[PDB]
Amino acid sequence: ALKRIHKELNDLARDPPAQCSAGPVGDDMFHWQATIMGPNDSPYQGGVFFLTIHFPTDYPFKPPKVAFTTRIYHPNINSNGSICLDILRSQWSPALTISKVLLSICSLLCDPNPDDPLVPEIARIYKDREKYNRIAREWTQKYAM
Amino acid sequence: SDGYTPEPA
Amino acid sequence: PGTVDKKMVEKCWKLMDKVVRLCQNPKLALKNSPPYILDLLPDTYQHLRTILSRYEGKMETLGENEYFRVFMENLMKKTKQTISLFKEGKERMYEENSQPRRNLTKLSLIFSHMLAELKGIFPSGLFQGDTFRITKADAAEFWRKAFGEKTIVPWKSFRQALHEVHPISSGLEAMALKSTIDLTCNDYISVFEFDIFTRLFQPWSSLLRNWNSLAVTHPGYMAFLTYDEVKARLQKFIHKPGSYIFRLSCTRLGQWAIGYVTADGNILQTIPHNKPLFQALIDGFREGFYLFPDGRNQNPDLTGLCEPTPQDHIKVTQEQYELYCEMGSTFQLCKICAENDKDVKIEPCGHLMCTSCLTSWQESEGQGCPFCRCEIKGTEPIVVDPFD
Ligand SMILES: [Ca+2]
Ligand SMILES: [Zn+2]
Ligand SMILES: [Zn+2]
Repeated sequence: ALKRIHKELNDLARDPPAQCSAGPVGDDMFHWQATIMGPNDSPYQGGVFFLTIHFPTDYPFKPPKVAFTTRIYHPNINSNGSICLDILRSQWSPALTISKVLLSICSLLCDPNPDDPLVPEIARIYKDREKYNRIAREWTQKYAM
Repeated sequence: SDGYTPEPA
Repeated sequence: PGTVDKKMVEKCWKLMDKVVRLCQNPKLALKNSPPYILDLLPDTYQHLRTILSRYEGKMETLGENEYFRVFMENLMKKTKQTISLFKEGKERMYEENSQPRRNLTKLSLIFSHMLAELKGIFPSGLFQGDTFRITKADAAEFWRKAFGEKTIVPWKSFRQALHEVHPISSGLEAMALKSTIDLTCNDYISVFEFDIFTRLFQPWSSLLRNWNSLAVTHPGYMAFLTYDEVKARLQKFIHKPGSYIFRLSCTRLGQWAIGYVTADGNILQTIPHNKPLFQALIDGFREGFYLFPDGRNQNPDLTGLCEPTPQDHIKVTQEQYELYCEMGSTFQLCKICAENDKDVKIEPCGHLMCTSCLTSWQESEGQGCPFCRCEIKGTEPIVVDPFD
């Protein structure tokens, strides 16, 4: 629980993930801001996105609640910033670490799955590349930059 | 609800 | 046995199909709870289907697998036997009490057992029999040294082996052992059946003295009894709280299911969260829940097998230890909670953590081991000696 979140923040500093990072906001160990740099595989390249991470009292047995604070254009990301990654829901398991959730989101950022989207409009488009790349690229210019 | 119940204590 | 070809397999299909039809008779009115045959047989067919489609033109090497062969000859002898239980049963089939009906009930169970085994051996449809994980360390160790990677062995080969390790007193006690451990009633011991039995009868340390005491000399042990039959048998005792019996659980094979009559006159059944049977019995008794085995005033003393020889403490090798100084932690601590030392070992995977965490993950609806996600078929309580 509390100790686990403390081990995690500790393990995250020792060896961290590339293109991202995170840590507590203020004195509250259950709220973290996390940074995700735009992968080069992806259209968001050169962008900086921030997320909130809320650890429920059930954590590690329930997953953390992760959401994008910075606007993004994705078929798997809500305007609410809710993310559709599966290991955030059915596929979560207690030994998973925040670094893995972060990598998994970059992995999702460079390879979105439209067959299970969070945005019906961008699913249809994604599954016409030229228009989907173009707009993702632009939203990053307004919002990420 | 498979017919089994928690152990008596 | 003999080799298995598509032409044969289509025959098993018809035989299973007849049995289905014989069991859909409106006079029979089979109760729908497991084991329930109109579930078992079609699901077996289904899994048989999945298995076949996975071997394409490779049906060559599927028919030559010893386990598959023994299984088909046994599935064939078991339907033939059920179809013949109908011809010679006539109308005695529609009396819930008849000896013939009792034999159908025993067959339903054998079918559930066969299906559980099949799926233990061909989980995704592909033969996994050679890598099958025996749940108990010391039991797995016995099977490996004795039979290597074999999936299935003759009962004679099995008795000879086990005797060298766990002496069998007589011929009678061997028949009793056979009847107990051969769940598919085929005259072989699969690595799957071996697993069930040693799960049920742990600790491996004294395996027979355990099984002697929980089955051979115990009036509470009911063999090849259904959930419903356990309900029916306790009824006679519903006026006498404290009366219990226990059997194998058919839906979770390798687990015990204890039926009992409550102080208020209801019959409950419970499956002990992984723990050894004798302790659930000893505690149950001591706490007043399990008093009268099969309703008899006299209840056996199990404190004999109480403390087995303790599983040796785990000791950390310098090379392992030094890493956890680097990792900014200590080897013996639960990596789930980072709080308690690891007091528990998950089997078969091997992973260590604290019982407090394993419980919370299970109660949270979580599937399997929290690390590898593999199935949890066992738990061995343990204590670590830090390398310091
Ligand atoms: Ca057998
Ligand atoms: Zn723990
Ligand atoms: Zn594991």
